[PDB]
Amino acid sequence: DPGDQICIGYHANNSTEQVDTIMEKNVTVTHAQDILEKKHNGKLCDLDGVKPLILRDCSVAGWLLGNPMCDEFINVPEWSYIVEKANPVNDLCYPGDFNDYEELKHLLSRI
Amino acid sequence: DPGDQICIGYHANNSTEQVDTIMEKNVTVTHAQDILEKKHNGKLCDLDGVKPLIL
Amino acid sequence: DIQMTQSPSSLSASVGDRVIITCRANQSIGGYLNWYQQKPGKAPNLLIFTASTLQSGVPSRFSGGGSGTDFTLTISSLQPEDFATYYCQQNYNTPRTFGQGTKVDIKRTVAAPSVFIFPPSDEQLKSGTASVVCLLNNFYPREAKVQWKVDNALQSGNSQESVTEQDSKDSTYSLSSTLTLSKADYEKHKVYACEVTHQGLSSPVTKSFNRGE
Amino acid sequence: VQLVQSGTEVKKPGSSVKVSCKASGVTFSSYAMSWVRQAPGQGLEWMGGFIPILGTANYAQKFQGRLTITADGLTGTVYMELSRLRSEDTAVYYCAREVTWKGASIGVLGIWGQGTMVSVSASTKGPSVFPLAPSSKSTSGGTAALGCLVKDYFPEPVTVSWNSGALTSGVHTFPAVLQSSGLYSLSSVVTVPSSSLGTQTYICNVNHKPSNTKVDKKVEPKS
Amino acid sequence: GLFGAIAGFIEGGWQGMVDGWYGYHHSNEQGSGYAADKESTQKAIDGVTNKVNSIIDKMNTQFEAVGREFNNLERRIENLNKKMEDGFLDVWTYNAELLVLMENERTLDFHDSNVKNLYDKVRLQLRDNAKELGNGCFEFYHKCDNECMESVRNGTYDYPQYSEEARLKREEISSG
Amino acid sequence: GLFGAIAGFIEGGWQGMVDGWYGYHHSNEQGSGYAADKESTQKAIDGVTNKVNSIIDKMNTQFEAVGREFNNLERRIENLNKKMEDGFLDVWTYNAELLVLMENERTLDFHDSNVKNLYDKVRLQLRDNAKELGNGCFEFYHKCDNECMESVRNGTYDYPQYSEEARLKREEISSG
Amino acid sequence: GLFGAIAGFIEGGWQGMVDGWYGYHHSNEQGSGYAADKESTQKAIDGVTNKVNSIIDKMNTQFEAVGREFNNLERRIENLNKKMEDGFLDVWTYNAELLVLMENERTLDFHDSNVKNLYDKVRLQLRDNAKELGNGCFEFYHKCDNECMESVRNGTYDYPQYSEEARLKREEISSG
Amino acid sequence: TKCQTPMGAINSSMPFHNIHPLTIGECPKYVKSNRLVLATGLRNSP
Amino acid sequence: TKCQTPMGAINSSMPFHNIHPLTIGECPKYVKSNRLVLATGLRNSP
Ligand SMILES: *[C@@H]1O[C@H](CO)[C@@H](O[C@@H]2O[C@H](CO)[C@@H](O)[C@H](O)[C@H]2NC(C)=O)[C@H](O)[C@H]1NC(C)=O
Ligand SMILES: *[C@@H]1O[C@H](CO)[C@@H](O[C@@H]2O[C@H](CO)[C@@H](O)[C@H](O)[C@H]2NC(C)=O)[C@H](O)[C@H]1NC(C)=O
Ligand SMILES: *[C@@H]1O[C@H](CO)[C@@H](O)[C@H](O)[C@H]1NC(C)=O
Ligand SMILES: *[C@@H]1O[C@H](CO)[C@@H](O)[C@H](O)[C@H]1NC(C)=O
Ligand SMILES: *[C@@H]1O[C@H](CO)[C@@H](O)[C@H](O)[C@H]1NC(C)=O
Ligand SMILES: *[C@@H]1O[C@H](CO)[C@@H](O)[C@H](O)[C@H]1NC(C)=O
Repeated sequence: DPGDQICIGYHANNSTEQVDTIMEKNVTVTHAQDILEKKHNGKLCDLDGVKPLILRDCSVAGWLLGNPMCDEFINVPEWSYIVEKANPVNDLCYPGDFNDYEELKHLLSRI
Repeated sequence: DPGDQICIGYHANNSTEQVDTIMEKNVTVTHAQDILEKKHNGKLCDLDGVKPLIL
Repeated sequence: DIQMTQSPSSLSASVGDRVIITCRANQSIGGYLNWYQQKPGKAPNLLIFTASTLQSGVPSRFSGGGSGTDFTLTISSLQPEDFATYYCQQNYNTPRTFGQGTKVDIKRTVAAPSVFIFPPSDEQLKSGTASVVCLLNNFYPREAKVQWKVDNALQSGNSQESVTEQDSKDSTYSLSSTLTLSKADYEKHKVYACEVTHQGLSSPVTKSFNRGE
Repeated sequence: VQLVQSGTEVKKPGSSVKVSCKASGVTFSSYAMSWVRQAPGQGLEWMGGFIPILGTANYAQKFQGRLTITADGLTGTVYMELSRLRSEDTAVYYCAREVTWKGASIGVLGIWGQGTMVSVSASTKGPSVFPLAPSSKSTSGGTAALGCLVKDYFPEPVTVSWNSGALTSGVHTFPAVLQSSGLYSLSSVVTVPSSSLGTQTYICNVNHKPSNTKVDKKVEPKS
Repeated sequence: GLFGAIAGFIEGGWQGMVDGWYGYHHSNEQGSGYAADKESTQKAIDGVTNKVNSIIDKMNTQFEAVGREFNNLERRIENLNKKMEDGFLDVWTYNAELLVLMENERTLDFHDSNVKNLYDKVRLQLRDNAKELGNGCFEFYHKCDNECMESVRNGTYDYPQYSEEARLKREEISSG
Repeated sequence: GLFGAIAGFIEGGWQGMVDGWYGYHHSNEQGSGYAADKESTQKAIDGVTNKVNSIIDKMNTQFEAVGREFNNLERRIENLNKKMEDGFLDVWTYNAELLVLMENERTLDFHDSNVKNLYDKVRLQLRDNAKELGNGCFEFYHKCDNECMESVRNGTYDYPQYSEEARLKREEISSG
Repeated sequence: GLFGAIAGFIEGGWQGMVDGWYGYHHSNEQGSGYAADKESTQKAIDGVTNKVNSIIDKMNTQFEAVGREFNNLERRIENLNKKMEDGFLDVWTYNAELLVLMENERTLDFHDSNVKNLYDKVRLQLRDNAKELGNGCFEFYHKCDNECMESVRNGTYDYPQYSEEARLKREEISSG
Repeated sequence: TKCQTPMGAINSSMPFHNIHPLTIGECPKYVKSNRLVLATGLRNSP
Repeated sequence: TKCQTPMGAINSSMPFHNIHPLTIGECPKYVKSNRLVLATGLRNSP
């Protein structure tokens, strides 16, 4: 006669989560945990309550030298980080060179 | 009487290729595969048909 | 080797139907079966591997199952994109074997063929060759039986047929049988006949011609 | 990734054909490949395979001794070499990667190529267009059947148009058939009204670029 | 897997066991039902939690790319700065990806071992008092109530207590 | 090996089996012969193939050295460039060699697990219908023809079918 | 561990065995004592020694930092030099810690595997001639003297020699 | 926001991110991966 | 050739090479190793 039985088994949930291994790809597992962020809001926001210095069409050189097209930045408040376009239109209205310009910008990263 | 038998076994051949592990060196395996290139022709050939400028 | 046989060989259905294709074998292949879909003039696309698992990008309407020697590929809701040939392949034995091929075909009302015969041209009859063409036009279904008769005698081996694919408008086929003979064989006979046996024909339609006309 | 094959080959009998199967990118791959041929209008046929991790090539019975499946190390490139070519070897040759979304899969062909068409004949030959004149001894109201017979050409393809692209309704250009000689032959019939036999002239234009053979045969209602 | 328990001689998992990773399923005269293990689950939970912390925390002190600017006549160092920053980014990306792939394989086999070890823990407790059916289940040669079931699950099964009864059933089956 | 099958209780391999990595050798009244197993072979080949495609593809971002030239008064940056290039080359050389050494150890143990799993797969099928010889072979307590041999290889062996025939043989041997 | 021998069905280790990593404890009519397999201990010691050597001087050239100085108007390159040297140090520190952590896991599991392999080596040699007690010990069904013990320890146990004597005892125990 | 990139802000309770290598603030570590998932449970039976 | 080094070209058929770090073209990734062999079969019995 068939007697009492005991069985050993494992968990089986209803998750479609998948992971990868060296010898196998796309393995469905009961529990996984992503550790990678892939989404951003696409804006420029204050860094812990401090508004960044956004130069807009002005450059760092035009801001410091006082380009008349940069009257927005005559007296800027405290900032958290500086945002500069790749090639601002208002950099040096009178053509010329800014000596050790890159060295000055390195110093400005600590102000 | 000696009954019928079934046996479980693995492959073996006459290969002499060897590999190294962390715990053991010079282990002979049935199948191996080099992944490193150690030869050069000693010349300066064209790069995809374009002749180099040799000053 | 492991011979794989499909059933049916060519089915007909319409949009929304449930299509079932059964693929057999002459040895048990233990769930090692794959399904492929070939569209005209395109490389085969994998639908199911290991007889159950769907390949990425395959709609859920496609389904598969089976074990051992009998297998099944099922399309729940046939859409106007699944009309193609379906192949079953085994991955058990080293000499990999493919299925014969099942072609799902658009269903429509039976249409009788339009049989036309064509005597060989005199320009072609100037170089020792003579080809006679029988044309079956706009018929459904595809199955047809074109028998060539020369002087009330059946012929074999001397023929070659070519069928089109379903027209995008009337969903019918067109067949063309070509009888190729030399001038010597053509000019030693007078009556040339072409007999067509189709579903839509109540009696085998026979169109004939004589050499002088 | 995508699999790219070689171009269409037109070979002479008894020669050899080597078809390459490269992947896209500089990436290195050890995935197992498979070569499958498909005769014109026929089914698929497994020719052989190559498992890079085993260093061996598996062949079929009907190809053993005539087929050579090699690989360019680990570049994802594999080669096939069919020798002693015949007209019966005319087919579309495919190379497929044995891979799924689960990774390597030694049996199932997940990623395919585009196919390489191989044609075998002694030499290139222009077509011979012969009119399929409408013998209007019957089927008067049943429109009218006329066409052209493009016979004994190689290689493929031949483009058959009607009335310089004007007559396109009812044009049934049948697929070619590989005759016993090894040349191809196709027929292009078209269904036009019987009353239009006299007013509208009917001419088929047949073009075989591989031989610079351009034919404009007028299919009159010949006797 | 490596140890052959998960997706091995135990063909599938149980949807009815929601309160643990590994456990038992009993079936006696008093009914049937699932019951999760305790020692294996907590050690597994502690094991993976420690593993996740290691990958998360030991991978700290990475390369923090810092924006540097150079003029038109400083191309060499500017190229040097780009190749240096990109090189470190490639190195840590390789390290991060390799760690996850290797650890996931070990994580999956670690669960496989726990199932296999739990099965052997029951097998060695019962010995010949039960019959190894071969599908992850044991068939008792003696009556085993819910209190008997609890003894096996927590490692306190009493072999000599049911040894005489089990020996009587073994001799009966062998005698036909 | 870690799992104790390769070079373990199965003391040697089989030169006679050339069509598969793992398989069976049977011996009955109708003769003997080698035959490879499909399940472990298919899994292993894809598993090892994926391991190769992982080691060999996750290096496309390896540091590609670039020739830079510096004058006599730029020795600092030139030395900086030299040490930067050598460091990345050393890092990837260490990454490449260590990955191969570890994965070689896992690959050999992966094959060891497959053999042990295949043996346990056969073991749990026959159960007490055969005798465990301890050398990688099962001595049937009943007649097992060619059809019986193949039923073992594809996970279909019917234990109750030959259980009564095996029970008579077991009682004969035990009685002396 | 992974193989479930150390801190598994063998609940604890022995402080009385000092001459080897693994071994046996025998208890017969002539007395009791400890011993070692002399094979697993040698294989483990060489395997562990090789692992330790393969970690010590495998870095080949771990990045050796070199001091460089830059003036007041070379801050960019100075910060570039600082980031480069700090980057390599962190990479090698990560490699050193991770290698030790991962190989420590393998080493303990390597010891676990050897104990289970040794346990299987004795279980498969005795087969039914002894009874598996489920806690790493075997109870013989026959008389086993000191020379008989040494035969088990060195892999030369003669099963058929004591098979008949064990069969008489197995029959007596099963009969009651 | 707590972390800022030249493309946008990232909150990222996760230890890794792949938006942009240049970041300022309490920011996660940058990798070039398109996916990073750690298996924690066991193989889910179908 | 498809890959060129100051000492000579290389058949770019393997993932790695150890000829020279300065390479141009479709070249394998450079390592200082003297041997790189992946075990794919099992432990061969002598
Ligand atoms: C694992 O599965 C996922 C989803 O099925 C695959 O991701 C997509 O797969 C499709 C079809 O192969 C591709 O067209 C997409 O580009 C893939 N997206 C991404 C983000 O990868 C994924 O490729 C599978 N993993 C493999 C095949 O290794
Ligand atoms: C394993 O140990 C045994 C016992 O020492 C070895 O064989 C016997 O040794 C005793 C005395 O030491 C002799 O009286 C016997 O004649 C020996 N032979 C046999 C067959 O018992 C045995 O040789 C050892 N193992 C190996 C591989 O040699
Ligand atoms: C975190 O950032 C993402 C991307 O901007 C956003 O979608 C998500 O809502 C944020 N989380 C919370 C809690 O707002
Ligand atoms: C490439 O392979 C050929 C084999 O024909 C060999 O002779 C040659 O040396 C290889 N290339 C180089 C650069 O060594
Ligand atoms: C299956 O059919 C092929 C071809 O007819 C034959 O060679 C083979 O022996 C058959 N196999 C079996 C098991 O019947
Ligand atoms: C297994 O083997 C038996 C006997 O040869 C056969 O009937 C069966 O089809 C095979 N496959 C399966 C899945 O049972």
